[PDB]
Amino acid sequence: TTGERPFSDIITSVRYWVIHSITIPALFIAGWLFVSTGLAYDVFGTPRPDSYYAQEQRSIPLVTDRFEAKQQVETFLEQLK
Amino acid sequence: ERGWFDILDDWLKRDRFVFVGWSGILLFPCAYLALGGWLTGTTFVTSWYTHGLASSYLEGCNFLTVAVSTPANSMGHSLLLLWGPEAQGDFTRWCQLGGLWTFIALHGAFGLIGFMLRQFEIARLVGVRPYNAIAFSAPIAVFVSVFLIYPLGQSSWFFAPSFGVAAIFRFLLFFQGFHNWTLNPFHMMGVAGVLGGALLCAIHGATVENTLFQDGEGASTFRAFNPTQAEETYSMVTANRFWSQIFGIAFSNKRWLHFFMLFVPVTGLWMSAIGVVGLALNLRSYDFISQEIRAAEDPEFETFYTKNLLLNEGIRAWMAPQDQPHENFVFPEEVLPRGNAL
Amino acid sequence: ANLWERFCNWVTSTDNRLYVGWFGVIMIPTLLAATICFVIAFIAAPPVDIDGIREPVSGSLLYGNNIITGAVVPSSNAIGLHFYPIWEAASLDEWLYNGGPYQLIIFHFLLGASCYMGRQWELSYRLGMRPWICVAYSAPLASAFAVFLIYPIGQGSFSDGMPLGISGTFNFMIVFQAEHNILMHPFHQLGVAGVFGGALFCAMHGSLVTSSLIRETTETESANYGYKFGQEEETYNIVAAHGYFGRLIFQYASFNNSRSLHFFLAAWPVVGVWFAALGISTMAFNLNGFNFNHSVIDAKGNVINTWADIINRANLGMEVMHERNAHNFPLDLA
Amino acid sequence: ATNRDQESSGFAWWAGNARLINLSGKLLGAHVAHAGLIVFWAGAMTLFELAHFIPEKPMYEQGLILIPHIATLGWGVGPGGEVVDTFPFFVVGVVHLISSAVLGFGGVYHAIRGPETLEEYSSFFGYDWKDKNKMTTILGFHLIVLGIGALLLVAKAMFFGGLYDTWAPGGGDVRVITNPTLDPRVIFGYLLKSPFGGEGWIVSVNNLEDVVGGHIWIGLICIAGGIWHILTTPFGWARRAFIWSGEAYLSYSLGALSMMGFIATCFVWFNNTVYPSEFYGPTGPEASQAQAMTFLIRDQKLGANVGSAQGPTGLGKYLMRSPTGEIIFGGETMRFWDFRGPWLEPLRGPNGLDLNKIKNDIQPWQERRAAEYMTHAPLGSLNSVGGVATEINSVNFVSPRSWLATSHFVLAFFFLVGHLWHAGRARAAAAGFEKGIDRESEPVLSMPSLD
Amino acid sequence: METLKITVYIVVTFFVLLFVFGFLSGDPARNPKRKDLE
Amino acid sequence: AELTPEVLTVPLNSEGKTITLTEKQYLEGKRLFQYACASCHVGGITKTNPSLDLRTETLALATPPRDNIEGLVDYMKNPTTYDGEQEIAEVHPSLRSADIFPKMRNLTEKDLVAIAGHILVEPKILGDKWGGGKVYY
Ligand code: CLA
Ligand code: CLA
Ligand code: CLA
Ligand code: CLA
Ligand code: CLA
Ligand code: HEC
Ligand SMILES: CC1=C(/C=C/C(C)=C/C=C/C(C)=C/C=C/C=C(C)/C=C/C=C(C)/C=C/C2=C(C)CCCC2(C)C)C(C)(C)CCC1
Ligand SMILES: CC1=C(/C=C/C(C)=C/C=C/C(C)=C/C=C/C=C(C)/C=C/C=C(C)/C=C/C2=C(C)CCCC2(C)C)C(C)(C)CCC1
Ligand SMILES: CC1=C(/C=C/C(C)=C/C=C/C(C)=C/C=C/C=C(C)/C=C/C=C(C)/C=C/C2=C(C)CCCC2(C)C)C(C)(C)CCC1
Ligand SMILES: CCCCCCCCCCCCO[C@@H]1O[C@H](CO)[C@@H](O[C@H]2O[C@H](CO)[C@@H](O)[C@H](O)[C@H]2O)[C@H](O)[C@H]1O
Ligand SMILES: CCCCCCCS[C@@H]1O[C@H](CO)[C@@H](O)[C@H](O)[C@H]1O
Ligand code: OEX
Ligand SMILES: [Ca+2]
Ligand SMILES: [Cl-]
Ligand SMILES: [Cl-]
Repeated sequence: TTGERPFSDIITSVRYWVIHSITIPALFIAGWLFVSTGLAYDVFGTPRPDSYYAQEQRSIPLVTDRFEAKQQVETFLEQLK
Repeated sequence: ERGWFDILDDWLKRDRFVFVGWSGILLFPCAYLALGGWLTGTTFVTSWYTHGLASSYLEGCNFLTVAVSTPANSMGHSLLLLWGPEAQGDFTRWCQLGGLWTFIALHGAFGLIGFMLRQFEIARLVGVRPYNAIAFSAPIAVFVSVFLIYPLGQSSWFFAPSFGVAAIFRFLLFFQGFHNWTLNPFHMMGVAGVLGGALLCAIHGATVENTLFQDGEGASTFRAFNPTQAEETYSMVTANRFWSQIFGIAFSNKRWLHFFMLFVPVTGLWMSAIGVVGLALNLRSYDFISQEIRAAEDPEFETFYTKNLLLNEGIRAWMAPQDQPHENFVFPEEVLPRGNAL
Repeated sequence: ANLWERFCNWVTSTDNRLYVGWFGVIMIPTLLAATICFVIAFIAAPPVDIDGIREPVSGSLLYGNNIITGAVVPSSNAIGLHFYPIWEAASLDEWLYNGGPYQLIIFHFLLGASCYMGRQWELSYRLGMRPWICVAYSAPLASAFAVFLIYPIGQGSFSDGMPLGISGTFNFMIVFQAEHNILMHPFHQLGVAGVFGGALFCAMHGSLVTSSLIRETTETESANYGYKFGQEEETYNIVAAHGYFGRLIFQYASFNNSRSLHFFLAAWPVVGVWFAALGISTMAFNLNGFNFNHSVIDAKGNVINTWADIINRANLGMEVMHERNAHNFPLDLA
Repeated sequence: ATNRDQESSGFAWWAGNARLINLSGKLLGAHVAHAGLIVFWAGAMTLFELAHFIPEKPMYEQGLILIPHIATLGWGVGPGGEVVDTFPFFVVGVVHLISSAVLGFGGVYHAIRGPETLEEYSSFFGYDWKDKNKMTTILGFHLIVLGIGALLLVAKAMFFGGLYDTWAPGGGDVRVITNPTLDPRVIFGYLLKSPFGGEGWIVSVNNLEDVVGGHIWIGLICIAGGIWHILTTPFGWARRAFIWSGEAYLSYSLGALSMMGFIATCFVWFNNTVYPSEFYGPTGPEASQAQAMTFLIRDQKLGANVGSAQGPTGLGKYLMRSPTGEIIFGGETMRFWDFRGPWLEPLRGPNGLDLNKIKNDIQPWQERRAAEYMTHAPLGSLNSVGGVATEINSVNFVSPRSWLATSHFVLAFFFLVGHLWHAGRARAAAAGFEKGIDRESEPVLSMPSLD
Repeated sequence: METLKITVYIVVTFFVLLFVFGFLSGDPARNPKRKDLE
Repeated sequence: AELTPEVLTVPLNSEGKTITLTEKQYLEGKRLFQYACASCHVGGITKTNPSLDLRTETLALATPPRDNIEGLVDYMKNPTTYDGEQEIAEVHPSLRSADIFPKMRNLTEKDLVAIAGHILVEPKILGDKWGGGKVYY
């Protein structure tokens, strides 16, 4: 043994569960709301189901330049009306 | 001298639940970020703008189809730093441009360095020979040759493997269609090392478990072993006779047996790495010239070699337009190679 | 001691350089027949009409093959699963054109290798060993049954059995991928875990035991001379190896019991290869890998491609090109 | 805690059911409790199938494996296999469900409440694995029970409605079997057929007269042998060839079950008589034939002479000869010419497929059947996408024949492993070295060197 | 061909009978420890 | 892109009248088409006769024209060959032959409209994918 309290000691202690019956559901709900509020879409730049194409377009908005790639994507994003 | 360096050395080598060490300063941040970036990307990040692919749980992919895909072919071999000229410090564009792929690949590379330094560092502290670190050179040679050297020989990072289950499957199939990689004798040696390694693993473990000495009374024989016991727990003499009579030859030297188990998979992975270094340059073992000369002139000559090239030609023509979108391949129906009816 | 008793004592004798035994009585003649026929056919056999469309494929060295392209070619699709011994042909020349040798080899081989497993059980009983080495060998043995017998039965023809050759093996694997999407099947995935894992644990166990060898030699001699065949004492320090590997990860991720360590080394690759053989064996009845073709759709109904759709593009190219002259109707149902 | 820990019993918890080997009262309960689970699944799965069952979809479009078994026995179905009354299905499921409560009650009683050993309680119900006489008697009782079971199928076939006959003139129907085959040349002739293509061993039985007649023989055989094994005790040649222990008898059964599982796998894959295609979907051979039939019909209506149409290889595009001359469908289905089915046989003459029947006698119900079977080929993905591996999502279909064949191949395989495991161990335990080599008595050290 | 067929038929029956009578000839007693398994 | 009322507006008959479907009808059309028709028509092709597909251009050139709701509804009652010359209810699922194609037994008039709408709307979404076969997968 290396000194730390045994894991079976901690996870059968009442205090562990007093703390973690809050903290575990709380993180879960924070993860839920990150998606449910739409925030994950905008953090990572992921398209919503109505944002992959324009209404009539069937072309992929593929990046084709290295140093204007950022403007290419912003331009593609405007073109969604 | 007990200066700050020596004090810090003491704390870094405390015998705790997770050993740290000097090597841990490199290993833990890089291994954690490589992992977290893969989890972040497969959960939240698209491949729409680089590949035309959905690739995250958020888009509706599952564990088999998510990936952190490679950057677009127009990025070349750009390091794709967050603060680089492409993303210009924009975290969202960085993700949409494939920045997570270099992030994972680069932090992964330095994490593996860290892990091998940890094997050296822990072995030096405990007093064993560093053969475990020497064996780990093979995974590093595979990683470096497939994820870094291969795409550096090609046009861009786009053709490196993507970090995902089905994405890797596509890599296998691309290597068959374009590189005829099954024909490559360096892959063949790799296959022999991996399969022979699996064989050695099963046969050694089966042999030990079935030549045990009866060192206890219970029907569960696991209990009858003590880590500090001096005697061997199974009979090498009986093991050797059985295999001599079953198979003709047998191990008799236990040190040789275990060195050979190190040797076989390690060597195979090194051999496969060399082949991939060739494929970085399209230096393939694609054809046998004598077969082609005969087949060109003699339309009755057919081998499994000519049969498989027909398959490769199908793979190339049918997957290329969607697998390489930046190329804008437009193949009309009439040019697609097809057999009768299908 | 009458003659039958003498013969039985010689067959079952633990003093023969190679153990014969009762399985050996079936094993030896069947393996010789398969080996001799294989060698001759690989060198000199004429081309074989594998797919039944009067389009013979050349497999032997004398007819234009090297070691990599050569094969014993599976028997004709016109034969299907019919039994085709030499005596059912009007001539040897007919037998060879239709791929008779393939049947003779695999049927003799599968019997021989099955008796080889029996022989592994049998000698262990004669030596007072525990009996389960043969169980480890059932995983490669089951795999051979899968590609030589089970898959033909489910597809209805030995012409879809694996060819006896190196490039022939690759043909089998590529057509399998196109018709079953084996890469997307969880039993092939467990098989990959089995053999990647088995190779990992092989190098691991080898490196750990080699790392903890007890100093018994000088720097100018091989360390292998520090172990003597039959010595009573262990040749390495398993406490040292556990103390190293336990700190590489954490203490409870390392084995201290050699017996359970070696059991794990047996079990992991054997179980994984069992699943891989069950993959081939159940795709033999067209229960194929996961199909996510066009699974992701946008708000309008546009297909959003995933990596699974790219795989499908590659599978289509294999599908449309394989056996290019053998299909007349639009669906390849077997 | 009798033999309920490792110190006392010698067995770790992960081999804990081995602690039951010599505790016949608790071993009885574990067997009865397990049978309750089998019956439980049968009744419950049947109810689930019924609840999800739409009478106007084909059974094989609905993931049914149990209702097809009930229907083959003559219940719920009329001409063509059309479902006319789902209440028999309901009854079968309910009665199995209720019975499982009786078995579970007995299993849990004998397992945790009744006497742990039956020998001190009853000399009839008690037994010694080593008692060759008692063991063949217990075996004798169960052979008589199994024989009654086989006669019940005959009773249903001959006296209680009959069986569904896919071959019945008209399109298939329930039919009373009035003259089951009794000629032992026929019944045991099936036993001696080759298992290879065109022969098919017992999988080839293609009429209910043979099926019913074979169960009459099996019924008598089992009842005869059961009386034989009650009245006798193993002969000396049998005493010397077998291990006589509980694990050994377990290992023999495991070998038997594996063999049966493989046979069952081939039965459901090839046989369309006792697994009617109306209920289970077409066999793999059947759907492939049905594709060729379909396109011969399409192109002949467009004006093609199918007898003389040379395909790209030089073989006929639609028709060709089998290796023994028979006229058969062309293309890759040449491998399937051994297929026989009620929709195809009217086109068959003495030389195989008959060009004049093909030109003049193809009825629309055959065009329908061939198109149905061609489009329900037993091909599909693990997530139940029907079709070839390259097909797109749309059709939610995997054939019952694929489900049944794959499941039972996997089970049969692992039961062969179990045979090897337990037969090897049984041998070693009888001989006294199943726990390891005796250090001071190692056999190999008393043997001369090989060289 | 007919001679070939009978020859193989005879060779195979020969070896199969050895196998069967072999394992019938007291095989459980052919072990190094307890030699009484009836 | 999304499923707008414009996408869902389709020709009701040949005289040029349109009708606008709800998203509910369209999804009902998709489900019922999977139930009764996709075993042969998955993706707009025809597995038992690949010469005839369900592309709107092909349906326009059928006799009588099938490129509208009325033509498609009529076809599911009394199907004909492409030239209109022969009635093929005996070999093609239809209400007239619901006794030999039992899956048609529980299709109502309103179901036929929804299946029709799905056939007319899908090519507007998938373009060449619809009726294109494996080349466009
Ligand atoms: C079909 C599956 C099955 C069955 C029928 C059994 C049966 C048995 N096991 Mg085994 N076992 C099994 C699977 C099974 N096991 C598995 C999967 C494992 C791995 C974990 C084991 C590991 C194991 C060990 C290590 C041991 C056993 C033992 C036993 C026996 C005594 C159990 C006992 O006394 O507990 C008492 C348990 C309780 C009092 C709790 C409740 C148990 C009841 C019976 C559950 C009933 C619930 C049910 C819904 C009630 C319906 C009633 C209703 C119909 C009226 C009993 C005959 C023991 C033995 O061999 O003794 C000699 C023993 O030591 N088992
Ligand atoms: C009728 C069949 C049968 C019977 C009565 C037995 C009986 C026995 N077996 Mg044997 N065995 C069998 C078939 C059978 N076996 C088969 C088919 C195999 C091949 C795999 C084996 C392989 C085997 C081994 C290797 C061993 C035994 C052992 C034993 C003994 C102890 C078993 C125990 O307590 O396990 C306890 C039960 C468990 C721990 C449960 C295991 C859980 C399984 C693997 C899960 C399977 C997954 C499931 C199907 C699907 C997932 C479900 C999930 C999603 C919820 C007991 C005499 C032991 C022995 O030798 O004693 C003499 C032993 O070491 N058996
Ligand atoms: C004889 C065995 C058998 C067979 C052939 C079938 C077949 C079927 N079932 Mg049924 N069923 C069974 C047993 C069986 N079932 C059991 C035991 C249960 C209780 C759980 C059920 C409860 C059930 C329900 C609730 C449903 C079905 C449904 C179905 C249909 C679709 C199946 C599917 O999509 O699976 C998906 C594929 C898998 C789940 C793959 C499982 C992989 C396993 C876990 C691997 C394990 C291998 C081995 C056992 C372990 C060995 C371990 C080793 C170490 C020894 C199909 C006809 C569906 C249907 O359509 O009904 C109308 C449905 O809804 N079944
Ligand atoms: C086949 C499995 C089986 C076997 C071998 C036994 C054997 C035994 N039981 Mg158990 N038992 C079982 C199943 C079994 N039982 C079931 C399913 C239940 C729940 C109903 C019980 C509930 C039970 C209780 C409460 C008791 C026993 C007792 C006994 C012992 C004395 C029985 C006796 O002499 O009755 C005399 C014989 C009869 C009364 C004949 C019964 C005929 C049956 C009921 C008619 C139908 C039989 C026919 C085959 C039906 C086939 C159904 C099948 C196909 C599903 C004996 C060891 C006694 C005991 O343990 O004493 C300490 C005891 O008190 N059993
Ligand atoms: C559950 C079924 C069952 C079981 C487990 C037993 C078990 C036994 N029987 Mg019994 N028997 C049974 C049913 C059963 N019997 C039935 C239904 C009958 C009436 C037909 C008999 C009539 C009977 C007689 C007359 C005798 C036995 C005897 C025995 C004992 C010797 C077994 C043996 O050595 O076989 C091994 C089998 C052989 C040696 C012959 C097979 C030859 C080789 C292996 C080729 C066959 C393999 C091949 C692949 C099979 C494919 C199919 C084939 C038809 C072509 C053993 C305890 C013997 C005994 O001791 O009685 C007291 C004995 O003399 N039984
Ligand atoms: C296989 C048994 C089929 C099923 C199920 C369905 N259809 Fe079908 N369809 C099938 C064939 C062989 C043909 C060609 C018939 C001919 O000889 O002309 C068709 C044709 C159609 C058409 C006409 C297509 C055209 O371009 O004119 C339509 C509109 C059509 N089928 C619709 C349809 C519907 C709505 C179905 C479900 C109720 C359906 N089909 C099922 C084969 C099969
Ligand atoms: C990228 C990046 C970064 C990082 C981040 C991170 C670090 C993250 C992490 C993250 C994480 C850390 C995540 C995690 C996740 C996890 C999960 C999501 C899990 C899941 C699981 C499951 C699902 C399970 C399953 C299973 C198995 C596996 C087996 C057993 C059984 C079961 C089934 C249970 C930074 C900021 C620096 C910068 C920017 C970029
Ligand atoms: C011994 C043992 C064991 C086992 C046990 C078992 C196995 C048991 C079984 C049991 C059983 C086997 C039971 C059963 C029961 C049943 C029941 C309880 C039923 C009921 C039913 C009902 C109630 C019904 C109802 C109904 C009707 C009538 C009509 C229709 C509808 C419905 C469904 C509603 C274990 C492993 C745990 C371990 C320990 C030991
Ligand atoms: C019902 C029916 C039928 C009939 C059937 C029959 C009649 C059957 C019989 C069957 C039989 C009658 C079988 C038998 C079997 C047997 C076996 C399977 C055996 C085995 C053996 C063994 C296993 C042995 C072994 C050994 C050896 C070899 C050596 C010595 C030692 C020992 C003993 C180990 C038919 C088809 C008509 C139709 C359908 C229905
Ligand atoms: C198609 C397969 C047909 C198989 C038919 C099987 C029928 C069974 C009838 C009994 C036949 C067994 O006949 C068997 O033969 C030999 C003599 O040749 C006997 O003799 C044996 O005795 C002992 C047995 O412990 C052995 O050590 C000895 O090596 C051997 O000679 C066996 O004790 C006898 O059991
Ligand atoms: C073992 C439970 C038996 C319950 C009773 C089953 C009767 S079965 C019944 O028998 C009739 C003949 O009289 C047939 O006409 C009818 O179709 C059939 O269902
Ligand atoms: O032979 Mn060899 O490969 Ca199984 O699919 Mn059909 O057949 Mn042929 O085609 Mn694809
Ligand atoms: Ca008796
Ligand atoms: Cl091919
Ligand atoms: Cl074809």
